[PDB]
Amino acid sequence: DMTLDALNFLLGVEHLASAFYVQAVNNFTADDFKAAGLAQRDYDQFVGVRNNEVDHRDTLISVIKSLGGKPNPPCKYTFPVTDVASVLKVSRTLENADKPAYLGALRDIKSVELRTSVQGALSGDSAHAAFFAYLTGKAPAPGPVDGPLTQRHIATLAQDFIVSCPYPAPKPFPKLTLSPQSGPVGTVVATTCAQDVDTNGVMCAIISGNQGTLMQRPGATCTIPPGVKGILFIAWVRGRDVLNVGVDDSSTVCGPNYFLLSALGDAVPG
Amino acid sequence: DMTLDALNFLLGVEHLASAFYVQAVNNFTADDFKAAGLAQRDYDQFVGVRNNEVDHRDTLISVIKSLGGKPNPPCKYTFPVTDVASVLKVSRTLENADKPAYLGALRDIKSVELRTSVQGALSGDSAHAAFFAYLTGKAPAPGPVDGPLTQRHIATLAQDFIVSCPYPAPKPFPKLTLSPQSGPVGTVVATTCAQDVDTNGVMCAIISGNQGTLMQRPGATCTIPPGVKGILFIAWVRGRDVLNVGVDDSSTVCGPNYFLLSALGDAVPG
Ligand SMILES: [Mg+2]
Ligand SMILES: [Mg+2]
Ligand SMILES: [Zn+2]
Ligand SMILES: [Zn+2]
Repeated sequence: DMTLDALNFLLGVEHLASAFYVQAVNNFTADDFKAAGLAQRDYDQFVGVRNNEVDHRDTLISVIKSLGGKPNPPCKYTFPVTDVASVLKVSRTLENADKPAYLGALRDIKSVELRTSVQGALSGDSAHAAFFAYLTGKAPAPGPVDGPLTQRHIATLAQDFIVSCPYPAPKPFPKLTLSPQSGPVGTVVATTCAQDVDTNGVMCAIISGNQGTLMQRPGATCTIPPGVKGILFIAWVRGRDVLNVGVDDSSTVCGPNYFLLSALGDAVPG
Repeated sequence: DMTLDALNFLLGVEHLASAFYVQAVNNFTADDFKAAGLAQRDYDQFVGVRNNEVDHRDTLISVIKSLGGKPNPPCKYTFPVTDVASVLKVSRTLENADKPAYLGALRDIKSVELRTSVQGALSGDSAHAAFFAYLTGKAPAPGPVDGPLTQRHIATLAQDFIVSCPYPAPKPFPKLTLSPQSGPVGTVVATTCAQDVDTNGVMCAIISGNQGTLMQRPGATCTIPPGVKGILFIAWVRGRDVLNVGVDDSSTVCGPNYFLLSALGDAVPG
């Protein structure tokens, strides 16, 4: 049923993340982290993230089996890892994307006890995201409310890390490149779609956790509007038949991709 | 109904926290934080926490009104604030307690859209907790899964900050003092109840997010068992008629209080 499908979707998310962290711990040591300016405790927490994500994955496998389901296996991955900076970038990207993934999946999970367990893992990924934000100079808590995205939206965020999957996984939309990918309200973002999408009738969809989706004609640019807070997900949608894009992808034509809106807590002088 | 009651309970939690942060920002400046060894970005994030918690409170008020409810007003508070260290201690305490509060309340909230909003705020408080953990030398993500506590358990955690409430709020259990209040597996914790509770038949209840409640006869001491991860909540319960104490307080006789289990990511040399 939809509960099982939601859990298997989260297992796909956690297969990818756990695979990344397991491999990264094997390829990077505390000395590598210290050479990059980090502390022993930061490497230790990184190992803790690995351990926590192995648990998040293994818990989903167990629960799916207990419900009579068939747990998804891992896909084949590719991670753009060179130096410690790139490890932190991939980590931040994965953990930021966890929140909308879990929030979307929780809409479909039917029992109280199951929701409690899954919410309790979301809380953990949220703590991981705050850690990686802080280590990369971004506010660990850039806004009050994280919002959902759909399974296909999450596949779109993850697509550059997936070589192939041995089952029919949620299909991504074309990637939307954002330049720049961070900045304050009023930033004019140049948006480029990986596929030749006709922008006639397209709206920029700025998907926020606190204000929902804000939609505006592109300039192809999208402008960061006032009032939104937290991480933003920017997509192209065709028309406005869908007003709440975070819960309905039926008008999405490119993206979303993440945009790191400036916030109190970002690194600043002094 | 129970949804309204759960939201009003969370509004009590967020009245207390927002009141603390609003007052603390008025009494402490970035220069105070810098004199304590912190950075401008840490003060900025602290202001962001205030802003986020004002939003968490105000959102609950609005939602309760929209459901035809009567939002709880603030209680009268007392916060043990002297220096910056004490600000961070109170902050960490409040944010750590948010997670079980929201997780318990979510068991009672009936609609998909409401749960999405409330889960999205929990995600934010989880990020706040990770920030304050990191600033105080504790792992920002000490375990994989955060677990629930009941409304009365949350009142017990909060009781030292409440002078009075102008409505019948959830009643605390007697405070359980833990010495020490942090340490690794195997730590023997001396536990003292604020009221003269007879320990004949009492069990130590070690309430973990990953393994549930573990119960053992006291020594009055409780020993941290293997296998638990994350923040622990330690209570005295009478008998074992309740096995899952995080969702049923009907056997609780003292506590819980929090215990900061050592974890990868805690401050360590190098
Ligand atoms: Mg994660
Ligand atoms: Mg909070
Ligand atoms: Zn996870
Ligand atoms: Zn809050």
